[PDB]
Amino acid sequence: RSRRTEGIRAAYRRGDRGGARDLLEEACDQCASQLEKGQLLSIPAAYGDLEMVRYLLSKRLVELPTEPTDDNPAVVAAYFGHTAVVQELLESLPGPCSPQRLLNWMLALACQRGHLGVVKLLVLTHGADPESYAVRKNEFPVIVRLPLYAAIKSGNEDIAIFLLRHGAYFCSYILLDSPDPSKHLLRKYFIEASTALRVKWSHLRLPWVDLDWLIDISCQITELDLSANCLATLPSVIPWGLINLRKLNLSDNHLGELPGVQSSDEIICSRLLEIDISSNKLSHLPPGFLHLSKLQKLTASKNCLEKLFEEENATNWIGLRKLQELDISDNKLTELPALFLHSFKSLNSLNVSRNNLKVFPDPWACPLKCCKASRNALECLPDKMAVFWKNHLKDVDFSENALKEVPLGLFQLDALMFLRLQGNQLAALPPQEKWTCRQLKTLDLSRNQLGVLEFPAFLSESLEVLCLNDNHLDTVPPSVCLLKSLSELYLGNNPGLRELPPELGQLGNLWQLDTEDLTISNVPAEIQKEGPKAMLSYLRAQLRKAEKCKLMKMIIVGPPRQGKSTLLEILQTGRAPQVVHGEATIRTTKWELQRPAGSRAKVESVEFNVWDIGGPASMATVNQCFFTDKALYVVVWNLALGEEAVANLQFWLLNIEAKAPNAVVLVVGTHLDLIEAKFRVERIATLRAYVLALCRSPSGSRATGFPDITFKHLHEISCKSLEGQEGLRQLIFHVTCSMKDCQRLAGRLIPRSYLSLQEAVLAEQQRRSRDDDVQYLTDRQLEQLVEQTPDNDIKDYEDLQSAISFLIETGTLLHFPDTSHGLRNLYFLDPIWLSECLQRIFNIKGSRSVAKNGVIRAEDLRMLLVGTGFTQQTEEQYFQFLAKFEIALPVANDSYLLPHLLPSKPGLDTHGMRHPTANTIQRVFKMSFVPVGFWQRFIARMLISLAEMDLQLFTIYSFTGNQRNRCSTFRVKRNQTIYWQEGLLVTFDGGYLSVESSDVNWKKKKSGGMKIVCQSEVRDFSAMAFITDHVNSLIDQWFPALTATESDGTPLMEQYVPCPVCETAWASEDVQYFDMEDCVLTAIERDFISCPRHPDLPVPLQELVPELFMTDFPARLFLENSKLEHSEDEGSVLGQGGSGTVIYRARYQGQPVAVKRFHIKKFADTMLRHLRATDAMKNFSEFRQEASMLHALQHPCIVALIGISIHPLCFALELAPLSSLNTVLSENARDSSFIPLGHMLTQKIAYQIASGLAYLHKKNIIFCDLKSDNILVWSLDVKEHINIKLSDYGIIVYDEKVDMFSYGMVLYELLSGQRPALGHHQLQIAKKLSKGIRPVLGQPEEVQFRRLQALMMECWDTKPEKRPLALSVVSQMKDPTFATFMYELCCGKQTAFFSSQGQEYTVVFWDGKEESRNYTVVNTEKGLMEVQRMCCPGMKVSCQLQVQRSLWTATEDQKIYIYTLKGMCPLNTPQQALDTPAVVTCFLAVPVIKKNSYLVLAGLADGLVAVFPVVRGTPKDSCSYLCSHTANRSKFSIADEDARQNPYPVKAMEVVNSGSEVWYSNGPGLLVIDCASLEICRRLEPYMAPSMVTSVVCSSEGRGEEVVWCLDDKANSLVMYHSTTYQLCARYFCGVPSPLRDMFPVRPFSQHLQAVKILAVRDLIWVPRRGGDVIVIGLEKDSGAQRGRVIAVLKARELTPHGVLVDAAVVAKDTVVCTFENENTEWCLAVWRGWGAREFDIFYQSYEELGRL
Ligand SMILES: Nc1nc2c(ncn2[C@@H]2O[C@H](COP(=O)(O)OP(=O)(O)O)[C@@H](O)[C@H]2O)c(=O)[nH]1
Repeated sequence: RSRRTEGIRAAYRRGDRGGARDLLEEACDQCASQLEKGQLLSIPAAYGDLEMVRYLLSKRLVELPTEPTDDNPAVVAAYFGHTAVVQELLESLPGPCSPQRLLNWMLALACQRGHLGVVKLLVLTHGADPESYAVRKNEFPVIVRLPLYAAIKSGNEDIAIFLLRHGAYFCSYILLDSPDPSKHLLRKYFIEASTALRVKWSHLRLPWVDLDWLIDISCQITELDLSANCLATLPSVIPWGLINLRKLNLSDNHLGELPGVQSSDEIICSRLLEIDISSNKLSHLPPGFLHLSKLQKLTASKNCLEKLFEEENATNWIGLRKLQELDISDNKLTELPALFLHSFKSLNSLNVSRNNLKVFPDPWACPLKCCKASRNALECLPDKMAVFWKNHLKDVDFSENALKEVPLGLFQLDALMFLRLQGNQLAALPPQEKWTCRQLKTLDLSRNQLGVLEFPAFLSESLEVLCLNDNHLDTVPPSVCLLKSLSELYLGNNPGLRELPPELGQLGNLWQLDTEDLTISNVPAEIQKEGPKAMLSYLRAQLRKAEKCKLMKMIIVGPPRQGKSTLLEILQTGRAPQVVHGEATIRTTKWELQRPAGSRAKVESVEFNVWDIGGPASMATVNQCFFTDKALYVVVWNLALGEEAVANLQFWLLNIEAKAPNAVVLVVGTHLDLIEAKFRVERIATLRAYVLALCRSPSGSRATGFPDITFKHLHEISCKSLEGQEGLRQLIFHVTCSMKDCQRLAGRLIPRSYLSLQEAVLAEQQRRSRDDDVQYLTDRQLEQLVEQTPDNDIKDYEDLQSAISFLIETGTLLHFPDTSHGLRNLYFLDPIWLSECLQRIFNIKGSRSVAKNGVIRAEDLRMLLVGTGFTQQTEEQYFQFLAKFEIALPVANDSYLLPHLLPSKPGLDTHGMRHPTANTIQRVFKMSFVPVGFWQRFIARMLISLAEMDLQLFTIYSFTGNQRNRCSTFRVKRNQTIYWQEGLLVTFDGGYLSVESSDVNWKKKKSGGMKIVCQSEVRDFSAMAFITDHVNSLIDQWFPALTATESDGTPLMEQYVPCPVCETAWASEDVQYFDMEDCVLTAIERDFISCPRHPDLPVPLQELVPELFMTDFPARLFLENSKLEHSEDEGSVLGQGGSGTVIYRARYQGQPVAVKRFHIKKFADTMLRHLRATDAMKNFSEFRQEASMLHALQHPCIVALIGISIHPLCFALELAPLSSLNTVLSENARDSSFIPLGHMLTQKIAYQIASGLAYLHKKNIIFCDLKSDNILVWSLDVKEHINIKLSDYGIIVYDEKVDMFSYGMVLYELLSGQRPALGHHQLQIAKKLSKGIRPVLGQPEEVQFRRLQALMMECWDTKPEKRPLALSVVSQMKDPTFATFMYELCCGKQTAFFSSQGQEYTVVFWDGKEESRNYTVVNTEKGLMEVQRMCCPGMKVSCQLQVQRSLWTATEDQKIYIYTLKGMCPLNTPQQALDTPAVVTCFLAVPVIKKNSYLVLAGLADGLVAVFPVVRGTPKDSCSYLCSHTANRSKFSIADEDARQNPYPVKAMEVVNSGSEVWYSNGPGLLVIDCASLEICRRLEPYMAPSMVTSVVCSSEGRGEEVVWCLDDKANSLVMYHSTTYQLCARYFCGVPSPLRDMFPVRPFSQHLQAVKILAVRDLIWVPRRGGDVIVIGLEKDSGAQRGRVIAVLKARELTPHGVLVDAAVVAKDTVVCTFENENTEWCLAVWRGWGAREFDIFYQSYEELGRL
């Protein structure tokens, strides 16, 4: 029986796979049992036969037992590493019950074997546990069966570390049994090197650690993160025995205690900055922390602490002075000793929350920014809060404490802006009159027995949230209504609050109300159900004394000559008609209706302002404008014309629906007396239903696009017998009262000011009627009427906007809201005036001497229009009006085109212009009816567009997704045009287009329409797109009725294309046509479409509807779909466009690309087919517009287009490797303060954005959506040319100023690193920004980038006039001065100034005398006067020198006082004092490496040089006095009668040749001293008397050369010597008025130009001047010779107010400072970034190279 198995094994050993297959299948046929089948399955797994495994499991259905035995195929496959077999076997198991037992077995066995791939697949895909035991039933666990232990024991490092990193954890067994490789892995892979190796061993669950594991790297850092484990003790060395630790994370473990140090001298780690010992069992902090003078953060949170420290109240604790943050929350602290909190001085945040604290610690002076003391048992608060923390403490929370009252100081905090006192036993507040907390943004007083509550007035302009819910509040505190800036109020959970006072309606920005458990008597329950917004609106209505307005607007509509005026007459009078009605196009009147008996209406009667609109058919198109939403419409028709009349009604009905979607429409039949009575029941009931059939769906619902007419809205009436007049007016009243906005419209509450404005406007209309004026009310005049209104509550415009809405709804005002160029600034007062003026201008029957083919000269038109105003003062308005209605359009500036004056078809040469060519495309529009004036408007608009395009070839554009459209796709020079009333032929180079009304008769549907034909010899068919956009826009604007179907679904307009194949076959007949819908829908997918007459000869779409295929574009722009790896997966979505498109992450030709794709379909059915076709047409049009726009953009900062494709409809753009600027900026801004991306890089980003905006605006392209989201970052490397590009996708009136505003916003987000967080609701943000609120960025002192801050603040100025243009911004950023000056700091009156090496006293000033002598210390990095006029009595000083820890101070009493830095501020007691033969003028310190000492050379007022040896900052008394005169008489032998022996003061001192020598000044000459022998060795003569060397400077070059620069005080010239050869190499006259690109050779207002000092800044030399202009110079190599040149000229003009430069100095490796003095001896410090050759070079390279693209 078993022999079969052996055979199969033989079949595999011999390689006979086929024999194995057959034998195995036969054995399976015999082996029915599950056990036998599993035994068989073990065989191909043993071989590793993936194929036979698949056959066996797929066909024979062999089960895989989960038993982890030797016979298990999965165990065998894992044993031999056949990973594919492993996954196949595991996949075969059904259900979700993954065999974690078997998986763990395979894991452990593979780990023993080393088949790492099986392990990787087991854990990462199947989740085998790395920490379990692989132990069979009736088997005992051991450690060798644990995965990680065996992995390490096997010696395979890769598998072991993989397990450790992906779930496996250490244990005592690993650490004890195999310590060596364990320590190896720990010391090897978890090292973040930087020595400073930040070793992270957390989350490994180390039971213990040992110094032996990392003491070998205790030189700087052993390890930092030791958290997430069960440590119960630490080595004695951590942290104290480890010198350069900075931040330890010892939290999250069993460290109930810590080791310590016996004394501070044992703390080798004096520079630790952060300690986290949280989530531990600490009862007390170790005392050792109190010795860390450098510690910055300490978070001993989430502990069982009972005391902050042990009671060592005798030790002079020195540490924790600079501790800025202390988190001791989640503890059992009852007392916080005032001792150590007082000891802390830099403390900014005390998180003592969640403790047993009953007495808040005593207050002390320290810069607290927050105090989270919540969840304690505090009884009272400190009373010095407004004394110590007056201007520092911002966030405060003493909520849920044992408080009964608070001191005034709490509410006198000026910096306080978040206060949370909820959950306490507060009964009353301090009086508001003594409050000075003007920055309160949130104040929660909930859960308190307090109820009178009163607030300060200023709180109305600062508060944003207030929460008074759940208090002793039976009445709303009246002061609450005063908080206009409030946004969120909680008044709920107040059962005794039985009213909501009306004054709360004044709360302008309030939108959220907690109305829980409140009964509001004064508000209807319906309003309460509607919600808080309804409540506030109703309360505001109550406040403004709103009246019930019973006036409504109704319009009578219908075909002409149907007795509209008759119907109105019987409705008004209720009698037989009497009036003979005239020719007026419009009549206006008034009518009141009493409520019929039995009425349930809310009013006694209703009032109606009535417009009866009629007139000649020519004005019908314009009359449709008078229709408005929220009005009654009565459509009247003659019953006698029956079906015929009913048909026409659909037209009218659509017109009402297109303009008044919420209109109540009645349909009434007249001439009831003309129908035989006996048949009326049959005749009416039919016709009634018949008209319903013309407006109702087959299901009975409303036909889409039609008004909601129902059975109850129909009525019949007579005029002679007046049958049903009572019924008709009853119906009118019932629907009127039934109509609703929300409440019913009739009698709705209207604010009193609105009604007063209505009466004022009516009075103005009547005045103009009496004065024969023109019914044109401008915004100014409407505002004036508003101002003259008594009881006027309109303060902001939005109130007037709501008022205007009310007036237009009521029928007082007529408005046409077009915002183009201030066109909206008009309102109309009388329909009669408007209609009469329009009719008069229409009726200009100008002869051929007047209208020159439709255009009348401007002066002639002005004269012709005299009769209805048309004075010059109002002229513009009329044209602004007339252009809107398209009655007269500007033509150049020469004439005006009047569309109704187009000539008939002239007998011109249409044949010659026509091209009998094969590049023919034809389209045909079929129209059920032709709207009146359609053709004139269409032809006029298209002619205007052609003229505009002709002008453009020598301005309303857009960018990104928008509803703004422009036919940029048609850029064609126009050669010649023939145009007439019903068509036009327009010819251009290479072809033409033609439109003409045609007798369209497809399928015997003889109706209106047009034929359009396009020819272009180059296959450029943008003309057809032009025609289609004009058609779509015109129909949408002026004739919306045509974008609709009949009630049965028959479309009113269709568009066909004639088949070219059928025409060719014929070339009469109804040539077989394709419906445009199926054309476009098939063009989505296919390339060929089958004609019904030629089912076996499909025709290409490309020669049928080429506009869809972009056949006009260049060939190179097309993509190849086979080369496009497109992915529609959810993870491949890069973003979303503004048009519903999607930006996918794809690859083209292997390069990553962003494909913008259009998704057209939105789920046989004709209606769905039409909807899909329309959507496809829209998406194609937007595709074409976007493609044409993007194709014309070529700039280094605009996302370029790669190519396009049709199947699917999508195109490709270059992809951003680093995503958006928002991404990188957000992730870098978290851990910094300002300029997160760096100085140079941030300047680069700003310049790139400015260049992109300038380029876009130059092309008349407007962005409108400039955000960090749309900016795409490619490289943060400053050396690359391009770093960012502006994209058209993210991840009302617009102009360049809006883009510049958004640019200022982007600049703010760049500098701050935070978004302009004015809120999370956009409406509130917009309201704040419009009203002058802006987000806060720090002062220049902390930004350090002044000039761009100036630009950024200038960008969002409330007035667009002051907002700069993009070009000027680019020009500003061109100059290096834009991004070299950082800021300025004004120090006021002073007496002396001293620089430093940058170690301590970065800058210091001195003032006063004797008792008043004081000093000011300025730190440039923070821009703060860290010491402010600290007293230091004594005699004033001429020079100083600070080195090591000692400051030498040369007083004018010929004495040098040596102080130590260890005295901190009061350096009044000198450590040494040394006499001098004369007052020292200057100092120099030169170290000696061979001696570990320093030499302080003191340059005297006589020219002699004193040598003070110094050892570790300790001066020695063994001075020497090198005599200049001795050196002269000995060597230089200058005659005594020379001026050179005048005892010149020593001005200049510098080290030369790496401190080998010292060079100093002596009159015109220089003297060089040996540093080894101290003998004066050399003299040099750069200048001649009366000159003198004011300074000497030496620095290293990029070539390794060392050279010395020296400046003359008088000649104002700079000379350059070489250090070792001692020859003058260069002479440069510096007093150049305009030193632009000055160049001078180098050998191998008159006071403004005076140089003051020479500064060595990196590899460049900075020469500042009195005039504030500083020149930076370097040198370059040309053909071996050298040449010194100006690299840049800098001058911060904003330093002019601070007078003249008194001096300058280099104060840091990257910073330069200068001091400007005014006439009052008040100084200002102006600081420039310390750029070297590299920084200037890269800045210039960036600007120039971008300029060269
Ligand atoms: N017999 C009869 N004639 C009517 C009825 N309604 C209107 N008319 C006629 O309609 C004419 C007035 O139409 P008209 O006011 O010019 O309509 P308009 O073009 O909208 O102004 C009158 O001469 C009436 O004879 C009706 O119910 N019965």
